[PDB]
Amino acid sequence: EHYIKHPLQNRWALWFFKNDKSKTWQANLRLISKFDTVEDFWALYNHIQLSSNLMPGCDYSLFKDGIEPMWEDEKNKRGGRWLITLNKQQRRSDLDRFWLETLLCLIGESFDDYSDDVCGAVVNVRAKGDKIAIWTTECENRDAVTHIGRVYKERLGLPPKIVIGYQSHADTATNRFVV
Amino acid sequence: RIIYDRKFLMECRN
Ligand SMILES: C[n+]1cn([C@@H]2O[C@H](COP(=O)(O)OP(=O)(O)O)[C@@H](O)[C@H]2O)c2nc(N)[nH]c(=O)c21
Repeated sequence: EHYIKHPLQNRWALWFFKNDKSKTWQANLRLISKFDTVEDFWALYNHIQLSSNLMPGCDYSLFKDGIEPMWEDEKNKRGGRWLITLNKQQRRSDLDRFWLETLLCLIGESFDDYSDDVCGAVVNVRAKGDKIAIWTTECENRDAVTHIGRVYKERLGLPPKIVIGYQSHADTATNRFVV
Repeated sequence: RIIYDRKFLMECRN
């Protein structure tokens, strides 16, 4: 309306996961905060601990308001994601870098109308290696999934061929595309 | 639709 802060296309929610051993996986999802302007985004990001400092078994998740960072959500069950793989040795030099860029593609609606298909993103820190992915609503939407992946790989700056794949959440639970 | 540039988003931290 009057631009004292710059509005975002969507309100986003940042989630935290702690690899607990006495609750259902779904019960351990913990919400950090929600925001809907660019300035509020930066105040949260700048304050909370960076991804590279997450203890193994924990995650960060950024999803559109109302979509829980889990497969069962109605917006994720038929979807899937583009996955970026990182060995543990890249944690202090690449993880945060790739995470922030991922976050900027989301709040900035970087995939044109195809950003509507985006649900959120997740970064996983594991002793065996780390992961960063963007979740889309329909692994059946070829044109949207494809476009999302092209731009994303370009935004990350990944070499001509690191080759990143897209798998449906269903498979992961029990590549449909590459770029 | 509200779209923002990589550069503009970076400028908004100030
Ligand atoms: C993302 N996710 C992970 N899990 C559970 O968490 C386990 C850990 O999977 P992960 O955290 O995605 O990666 P990791 O195996 O390298 O640690 C999965 O095998 C499931 O038991 C999940 N379980 C449910 N019900 N829903 C989810 O969305 C979901």
